[PDB]
Amino acid sequence: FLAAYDQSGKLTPHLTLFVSFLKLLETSKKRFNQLTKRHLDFYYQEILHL
Amino acid sequence: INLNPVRVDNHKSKILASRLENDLKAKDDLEPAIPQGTFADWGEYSSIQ
Repeated sequence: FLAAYDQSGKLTPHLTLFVSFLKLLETSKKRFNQLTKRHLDFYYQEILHL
Repeated sequence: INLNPVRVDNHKSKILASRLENDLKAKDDLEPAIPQGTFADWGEYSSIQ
């Protein structure tokens, strides 16, 4: 479905908003998943002082 | 020249006693600091409505 309507111009408006919203959220996923690295770095550099 | 035993003993005592003072001071500073934060319900959410 998602492939078929990508850039077709053919979705009903209530789905058009819902899907556009879900696409905007991809930038939040990118930021959120960097927490594991920040956590590790903090422990080795600020807690253990290495 | 002639030396007096009491004067020598006093100098020797002072020189060595000052070493004890440092060994004692060394007993308190045994650890590094760790940064401390706060706490505030980071998940609080208000409706977009």
